Parts: sequence; C-alpha cells; structure tokens
Amino acid sequence: TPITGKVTAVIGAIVDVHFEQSELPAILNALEIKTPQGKLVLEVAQHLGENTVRTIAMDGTEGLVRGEKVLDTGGPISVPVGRETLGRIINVIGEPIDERGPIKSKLRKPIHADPPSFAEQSTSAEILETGIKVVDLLAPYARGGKIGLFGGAGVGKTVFIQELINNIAKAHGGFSVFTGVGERTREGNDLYREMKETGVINLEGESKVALVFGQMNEPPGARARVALTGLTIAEYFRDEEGQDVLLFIDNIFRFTQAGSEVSALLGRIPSAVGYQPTLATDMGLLQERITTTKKGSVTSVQAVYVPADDLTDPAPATTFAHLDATTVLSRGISELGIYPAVDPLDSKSRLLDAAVVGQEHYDVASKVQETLQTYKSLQDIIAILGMDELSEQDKLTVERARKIQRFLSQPFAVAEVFTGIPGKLVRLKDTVASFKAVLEGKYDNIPEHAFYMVGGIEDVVAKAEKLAA
Amino acid sequence: STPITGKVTAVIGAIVDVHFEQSELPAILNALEIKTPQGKLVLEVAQHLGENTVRTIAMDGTEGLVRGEKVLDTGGPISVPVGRETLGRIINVIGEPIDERGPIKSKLRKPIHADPPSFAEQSTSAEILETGIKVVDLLAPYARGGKIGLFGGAGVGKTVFIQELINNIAKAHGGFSVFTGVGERTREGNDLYREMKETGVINLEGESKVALVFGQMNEPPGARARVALTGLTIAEYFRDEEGQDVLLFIDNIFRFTQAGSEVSALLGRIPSAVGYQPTLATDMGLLQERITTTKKGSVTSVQAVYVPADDLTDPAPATTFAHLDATTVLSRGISELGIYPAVDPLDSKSRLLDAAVVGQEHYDVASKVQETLQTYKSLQDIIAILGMDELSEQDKLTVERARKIQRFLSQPFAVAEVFTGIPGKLVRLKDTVASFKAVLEGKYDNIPEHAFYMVGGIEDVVAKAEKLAA
Amino acid sequence: QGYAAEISARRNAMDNASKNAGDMINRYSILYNRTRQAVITNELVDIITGASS
Amino acid sequence: PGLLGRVVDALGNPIDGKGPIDAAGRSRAQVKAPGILPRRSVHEPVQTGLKAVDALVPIGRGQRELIIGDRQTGKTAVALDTILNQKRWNNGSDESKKLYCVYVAVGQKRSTVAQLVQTLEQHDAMKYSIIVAATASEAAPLQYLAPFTAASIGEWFRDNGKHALIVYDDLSKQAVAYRQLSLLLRRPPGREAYPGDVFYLHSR
Amino acid sequence: GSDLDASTKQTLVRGERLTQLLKQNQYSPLATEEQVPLIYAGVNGHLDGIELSRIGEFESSFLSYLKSNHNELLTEIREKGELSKELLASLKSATESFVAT
Repeated sequence: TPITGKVTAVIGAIVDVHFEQSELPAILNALEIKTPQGKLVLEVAQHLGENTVRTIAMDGTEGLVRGEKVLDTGGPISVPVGRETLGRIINVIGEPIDERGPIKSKLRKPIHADPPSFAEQSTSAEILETGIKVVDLLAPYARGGKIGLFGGAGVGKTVFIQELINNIAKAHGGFSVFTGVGERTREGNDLYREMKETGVINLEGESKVALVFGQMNEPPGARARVALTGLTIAEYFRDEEGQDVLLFIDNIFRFTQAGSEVSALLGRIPSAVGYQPTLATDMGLLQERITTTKKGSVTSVQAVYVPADDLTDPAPATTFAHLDATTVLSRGISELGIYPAVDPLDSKSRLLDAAVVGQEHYDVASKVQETLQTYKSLQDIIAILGMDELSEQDKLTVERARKIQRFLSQPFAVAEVFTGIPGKLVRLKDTVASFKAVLEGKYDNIPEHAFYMVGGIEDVVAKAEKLAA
Repeated sequence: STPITGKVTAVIGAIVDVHFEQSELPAILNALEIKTPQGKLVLEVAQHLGENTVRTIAMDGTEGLVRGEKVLDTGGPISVPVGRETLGRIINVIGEPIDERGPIKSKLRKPIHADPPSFAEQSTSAEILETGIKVVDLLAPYARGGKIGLFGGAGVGKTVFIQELINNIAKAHGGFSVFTGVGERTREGNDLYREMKETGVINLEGESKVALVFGQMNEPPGARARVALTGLTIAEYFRDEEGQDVLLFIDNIFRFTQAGSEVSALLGRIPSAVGYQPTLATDMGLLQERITTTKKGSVTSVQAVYVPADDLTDPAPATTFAHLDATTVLSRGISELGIYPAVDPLDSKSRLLDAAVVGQEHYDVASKVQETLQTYKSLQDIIAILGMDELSEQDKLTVERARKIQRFLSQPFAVAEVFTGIPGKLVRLKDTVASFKAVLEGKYDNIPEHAFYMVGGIEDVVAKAEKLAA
Repeated sequence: QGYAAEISARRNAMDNASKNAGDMINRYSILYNRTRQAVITNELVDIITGASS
Repeated sequence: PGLLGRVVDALGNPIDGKGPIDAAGRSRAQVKAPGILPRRSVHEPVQTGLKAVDALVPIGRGQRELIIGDRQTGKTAVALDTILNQKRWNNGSDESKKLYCVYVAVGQKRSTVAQLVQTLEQHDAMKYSIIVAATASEAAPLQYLAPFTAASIGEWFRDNGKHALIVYDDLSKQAVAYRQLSLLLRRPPGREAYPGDVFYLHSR
Repeated sequence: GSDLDASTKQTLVRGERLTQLLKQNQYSPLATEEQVPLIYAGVNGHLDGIELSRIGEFESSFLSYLKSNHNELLTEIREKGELSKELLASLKSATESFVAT
C-alpha cells in the first residue's frame, strides 16, 4: 500500500525513515526515496517503533536532506524474470546496465524467495566432466554436487571460472546463469565481448546464456542482494521451465563481507573477529535455494576469497557445510610454476569415497594422494639434508612424487595466451589412463621437464623429443 | 526475621531477578526460596541493584519459573545440615538426598560461607603421609597436612588414583574424609558409589569414613560453583567442632573455576585473560586458604585438576599451581605407554621434599634417581639423528639403569580390574628407598626392565626374576 | 683415503645443514610473529563485545 | 513407534511428506537427566565394524564417545558406518542388541540429507531410522531445538527397554546458533563470542 | 635417515604390518566374529613374515578361506564370545596354513 514517510536520519548507509501515518509496512518490504538524482531503493530490516523503521541502503546516501519524502512500493524489490532475461545484464534493482532498455517480462518477482522444501529432491549425482585433468581425477563434478574453491586469487579467481565456461558450457548445452556478486567492473565487459565473439550470446540472434553482474563501487547493501537477484532468475529456470542449468558464482566472499559491513550499523552486536551473527541462517538460505528439485537439476561452482589463506576463519568454515566437493586452489602452487594451482591434498568429492567413480579410477586417485602426502612429510628432511641421506627406497618415492606434482599442470584454453602454452583438453576417460601409466614407472625415466606444463599421456613423450635435441 | 516478599521481574537464565519490599532490606549471600512444582528453588543473592532489587544466581533449575511469583526470604545464608549422620549418604547442593535414604538429619546446621582463619590460628605440616605408591613416595613424597594437587590431562587416571587413596588411606586413618564431586558425570558418581561400598569404605548398616556430596553438571552454572563449598563445611564441622584430622578429597576443582566464569559474564563483568573471569584470583584464594592446616584440625586435601588441552601455562591451572605444595604432572603419554601411575617425576615439585622433611638419606636416593632419568631424557636428541649404535658404552649402562627405573614406576591398582588385572600392592616408604638404592648400586643391572612390571616391594622384584626364567 | 673423504664429506654435509636450518629458524620467527598479532587482536574484540552490550 | 521411517523437523512434524505420526504420548524438550540413583554401570558392547575403532576405543551403551576431527573428511561416514553394522543383530530375536537410531542434522543442506536417506533405504535400514533435521535455511531457535527434541524421542525408547543410538551432528553448529540469538538479545559473551552458559545446554 | 640395528627394526617391521592391518576403506563394516581372527594374525606376529604390500591381499583371502572351511569355528566365537584353548589352537592352525598367503 502507499505509505508516505520522510527521512528522519541517515546514520551510516542504514537510513531511518519516519512514517507520517499509522499504516506500517512488513519486514523486507521496499521503499523508494525520491531525489532529482534517480531513486534510492532501500529495504526494511528493523522496525524500531514509534513509526521509525531502519532500512538497508542499496544506493549510496549522498545528498540526503532530513524531512525528505519516501514512498512504499508494498513489497520486496522485484526483478524481472522470463526467458527474455537472456542476453541481458541485470544489476540489483532489476534494471539493465548494459542498456538494452526495459527488460521484457511476464512475471516480476521479489528477490527473497522462501527456500524449496525437503520434499522436492533429486537424488542425482551422475558424473559430469570438467575437461581439466586435476579436477577429473581428484574431485570430479556431479549432477547434484556443489563445488567450492577457496583461497585467494593466484591464477586469477575469475580466469579459472572462464576455463570452466569454455569447456563445460559448450558440451552441457542449454541455459547457464552467471551471478557475479560485487565483482570488478572491467572483467564483466571482457566476458560479454568474448561470449558474442564465440557466438554463445548474440543480441541479434539467440542467447542460451543469461547474466547478472554487480559492481564493486556499489554500496554494501547493494552487493549483498546481487546474489539474491540471480538466484530468483535461476529458480524460475529450474522449476517453471523445468530445464537443467549451471550456476557459477564468483565472488561469494563478497556477499558475506557486504553483510558484515551493514551488521554493525543496524544495531547488532557481531561475532568475534568481526563477522555477522546471522551468518549461519543467511548462508543456509542461499544454499537451499540452489537445492535440486524434481523438475530440473543444477550444478554449482563457487569462489571464495580468504584474506589470510586460513580456511579456519569463520566465513570459509560455514561455506563447507553446503559443499560436498571442493577443488581448493592455493597461492603457493601458482607461485611455483604449476598451472592450475589446485592443492591436491585439500580436495574431495563425495563420489571419491568408494567405487562411485569406478574401481580403477578410485585406485589411481587413492595412490596419488598417498604419494603426495609422503612427499609433504619428507619436506623437512629434504630441506635440512637431502634425499641421498635417506634410504634408497625413499629416494625413489620422492622422485616419483616430484613427477606427479609437475604432471598436474594442464595449460588453460581460453587463457592459453596468459599461461603462454597452447591449451590441452584432457578428457576424463584419458586422465585415468595417463595417470595409470605414470604410477608404474612408464614415464618416470625421462626428465622432470617432460612433466613441466603437459596435458595427457602423449605430450610427455613429445617433450622428451624436444629436450633431447 | 519476618518473611520478606519479593516478586520476580526478569528470568534471563541462571540469572533471575526479584523485587523485595522496602523498609525491610535483604543482604548479600541470603537464600531466597521460590515455590515451584520441583521442590523449592534456592537463590543465592549476589548483588543489590538498588531499591531492593536483587540479581541472584540459581542453585537449582531455572526452567518453568512463573512471572511475578512470590519469593520468601529465610533471612540468612544457605544452610545445610552437618553431623556424623552425613556419613555414607550422597547429598546435593541444597542438603537433600540423591541415594534416597531419607533426609540427612542431625542436631546442628551451619552456613556454606566462612571467612578464612587469621595468621594466629595457623599450624605447620610436621608429619608424614604414606601413599603406598612408589613413584609418588620417593620422587614426590606427600606429607600430612598437605595441599597435594593432581594436575593432569583429560581422564589420564585422575579418578583412578583418587579411588585407591580412599580405599586404603581413608579406612586406615582414624579421621573422616569428605569426597566432593563438583559437577561430575552421572556415570562417574555411580562408579564412585558402587566402588566405595564394595571396598568397605561405606557401610550403610553403620558409620562411614567417607561422605559424599555429588553435584551434577546438568545444573545451572551458579549451582555448579557452590557444590564445592557445600562439601567443605561438612569437613569444617569435623575439623573444628569434633576436632578430627580430615583427609579431604575434591573432584575436579577445574569445574569450580569454569562454573564460576559462566555466571561472571552474565552478572555484568567484562571478560579478562584467556576468556576466564577477572574474579579468578580472589575466588581461588578464598577456597585455598580455608583448606589450610590449623590448630583445631589438620586438613590434607587431594584436589583433582583438569588441564585444558595439556596446556598448564593457562592462567586458571597456573593460579591453582602455586597454592598446591605437592604438584603432580600426569602426562597423557605415559598412561598409554602402560605405566600406571603416569606421574612425570621431573615435573612434580614437592615442598615436602628436602634434606630434613624426609631427611638426607631419602633426599639423596631420590636426587640420584632424578638425574639418571634426566640423562635418558637429554640423550634422546643424540639418539634420534646420530643413532644408538655410535653411543658410548658408559652412557648405555647409565641408560639401562634408567630404563629399569622407568618401568619400576609402574605398580598395580586394586580399584582397576578393568584397566589393570593385577590387585594393588601397598609399598612403605622405607622399602622404596632400599629397592631403588639397590638399582643404582647395580644389583639390578642385569635383570630385565619388564621384571619390575607391576611389582610391589623388593621381594616381588626378586621373585619375578624367577618367573621370567621359567 | 676413503675414510678421510667420508669424515670430510660429513663435515661439509653438517655445515650445509646449519645454513638450511637457520633459514627454517628465521621462518618460524615470522610464524611466531604473525601468531602473536592475531592473539592480541582477537582477545580485544571479545572484551569490547562484552563492554558494548 | 510412529516416528520409525519418518523425517521430522524440529517440532516433530513431517517435512518429507509421509503420513502422520502415530504416537503413544507426548514429551518435552528439556527434562532433567537421570541421576546417579537411576543409573547402572556400563555392560553392553556396541560395534562399529571398523577394526581400529572397536579394538582401540571400544563403544558401549550409556557411554558418550566423541568423534572429533576436521570438517568434512567423511565425518558423517564414520557415523553412518556404526549405523549400518548394527543391522545384523537388529534383524533377529535378541533384544539386548537392537538399534532404533535417531540421526541429528543441524546446519546442513537438504541435498546432503537426501543422499543419506536413500543410502539407508538401499542398505535396508530406514525401517528403524528417524531423522531429526533442522536445516540451515531454517532459523537459529529451530536449529538449536533440534538436538534437544531428538534426546526426548530417545528417552522414550531408553525407558521402554529398547536400545538406540543418537548421533549429534554437529554440536559445534549448535553453539553457533545459540550465539546468533543471544547476541541479538544482547546477553554478555562467554568465550569467543559464544554465551557463557553454553556449557549448561551441552551437559544437560 | 638414522642407521637402525636389528633390535630396533624388529619393532619397525612388526609395526608397519600392523598399521596396514588397521587400514580400511570407506563403507565396509564387518561383524565381530570375523574381526577376532584378523587381530590374532597381526598381534601374534603372522604378518611379520608376509610382505607389507600384500597384507591387504591376505586379509581378504584369509576371510574367504575361513568362510568355506572354518565356518563352524566362527559361529562358536560369535555365540560364546570367548576363544577357548581348543578355539585358540584351531585359530592358530588356520593362520598357519594360510601364512604363505
């Protein structure tokens, strides 16, 4: 309903309204303050009573007079959804920023949506292939699986997500949703250009990819509801349309950080170190809003930034609950000259427990993990003295484990340029074969340079030819 | 005097506040009773918030409390009953049975608050306690009127030791003991009950040489704290009025510090060092001082302590560590290695161990033992990298004696039939000095390490040498 | 000759061990330094959170 | 006995959408723990079917044995392995060895729970399993109330002369949940921002 | 990379087999009747001779050998819960016969 108000205060970027009549809105309703600038959309988070609410600000609060009108839309901020959301870029107020005008829609929906219940559940967990070696072996993707990557940008957080799109999105077909939660401006423009160049999106033709991008000059309340805006679009596809979809998310640390900034202001006492008290409920909603239904099925890949590389920090910890597979990428490994930078000892998938990836694949991956863990154990002794001041058996073990570490480097294919080595696309089926041979000593007799930046089995042979000459 | 009515205003947790009348004023430390369907809830008044408004910590559960419900005032402290009719039975924090022998009843009552004795009263240790456990006897001798303290990790044998002391020493010695359980497990209370009835320390057709006040951990934090005080006063009645030298037991005193820290925050006091209460020192000092030897009675406390994550440089054990004359380090490793007790004698500091308290002979044997052991510990680094096989002959004979000593610290237990399978053995002090004296002289230097495995005195080592031969 | 090259080699090996071991010493100094700063920081926040309510 | 083969939320009502509870009584979330007088020392083996677990650290009934180790290393999988092994005895005519398990899931995504319940039905053992769940999307009080109503459902089995096992996964997220409500009801913090009366909840 | 004598290496050698004996994969529990034999083989040193890599071959094959032949023996350990002098001698003959692998 229409509810007039005036802006009593603007304390931080958590404005307080004082309504001029006895009608009052519910919590999570949306309000607009009229200025010759545009609008500011703010969203009720508390009622502090005496007809004074406190509202989250999705627009910077510059130039706000006290005693200035506000109006009530009468519900939560409404995005536009449809199959005419494709080829588009959507911000957070449901308005384009790629300027193709008014976003054609049949239903406009509230950004908050009550999560899918535990009666709509697909039991699916079928293998989907990444086309990256490390990933196929250590933590192969799944139809129901949720993957997350942690640690700070090494190879570039974004860039990894680009390879994933290059490989998985041209062989999964159908719809894909990208939601970038307070992601850097320049990077979105480069991707938009690439999709049209590679004929995925076209604004003159079809668009089987849809897009949501925010901006990291936007205020904290806004960057927090970039995530929800994409998520509304995703549900529409999964359910109403019933299509199987992807999701990619980069950077979802930024959701948590945006929440932590507003947490203080609202009138909350936060948790230790600084993070929000509502972290568990809120993280719960997002990851139960991406939960498979018995219509379509989805697979998600999420990027998390750590400002210390400490996954025991409270925000990376809560992520872990909602993940059944991970592919941690560590800064250390990038610095050493290994791309990709996957840590191999902090990898997991749910299907890697048993013969859920087949017995042969499980034997090869089980032994790989053992060899590298021994290599990590003998790291001190190697540093302190060396390997010839160890036992003869051990010396082989160390040398074998040194070929494995190097072997894992696969050249990127939409970042071939950046690595500087022409990309290798190494199959799930091939990765099992290549790794089998290497464990039995069949390529462990030729240089540690014939393992430096190689793909499958064939390439190892070919880098020997080079070195010889 | 005449009952004082206060009406409840805010039930926040353990903290529950009451609103007494004017023109009749409560005092700190009184006991409020609140009519309830679960007994009568006892409230320790702990603050006045002004205008006769108290903030109290509960001594019983704070669930199903009725808003605006009438609160009487006894007019004084929480008063238990005391007697020789506290022998046997298991009491709780408010002076009510758990073992259901009917109300503990007597001709006297006393309060659970007492101001510590003055300098003038004081009296000094000048007596010898016999433990009957060798590692302890030689290498960290406990002495009568002690303030002995059993620091160790999580369940490394703390309970196991305490149960043996009570089995032997409580019955042997003529005075009383009160064993106090402050917020211990419901498993542990039952094991402790059953075990002291079989060993004959408790006879329910008669008088006992132990009493029990078993508190429970499922009580609000305020209540856990003052389970310890409740046990102590029954010993004070003995100590003082009946003039008996009490061999006191408490389990585990860490629980008193912890219990107190949870209501510290809530009372409005801001946290201090390592998340512990800033009222750490003054609450420790009051507990420890009351438990000091005096002319009216000598008190010989054995207090269990839990060391958090095996870090003793934490302030709460560290505070407690000073007051405790005869410290014990019970190392986790040594429990596992098969040596009961797991006493580490190089880190047990005794204030009752010296060239006159146990005398020059005792002190000397035990100094030689400590050094020999210290060689073995120091030489581990040398052994680790360089190897044992380029080690000296002279070092190896010294090390062989130490290794023999190390498995001679092992003695069996009569309260462990689940953990040990060999009945206990009680070893005199005089005997310990001679048998270890034998080892250094090299009478045991060609007789296996394992022939000192779970033996008692000297005679037992020598026979056990024959057992391995056949 | 064999023995002399062996005791000599051992001396060199053990010298090279001190250079490497020092580098490990200096690294664990920085580890100790980072750790101290976090312990102090986190303790403050908790006291503050207590004062604030 | 209606709760056998039901997923139930924190209030003890279906969410999986099976038929309604055919109950014999009602009970309460917080009732005080059996004292030292209604206690009797442990005497009854419990078997995991992993040789290390049994051999080195044997489990028994009325014991509380704490499975500790970093998140998601197959922590659910250690706990599921015990549940699966107690099937052999459960099936027959000996009453001393029986399982009527309550699995507690706090903080987890529905997708995860959904994989478990299917693994049990295949392995033939959702016959006697009850899942008390409070997913993470669902507020902090319901998350918190979830272990505690799980216990009450056990005290009934335990009372009647039946044997059951309760997995409390995970009590670290229980403290966290309790933290959210307490700090927004502005109650002073214990240690690490977790209110100091957390211990009382866990021990009772 | 310490030099190790024979007394030290009896321990290290005995241990490595035991460690491997402990070893388990995910999702394969077994009943008590059939963990009582396996533990006898490790503790009473039947694996000391058996090569470290094939302890896992042996664990599985030993279990198939007993299921055919000594299934009477296993039922007795299950029903009575204790191994008698007769059960101990029988168990010891069984390990022995299969100690080649």
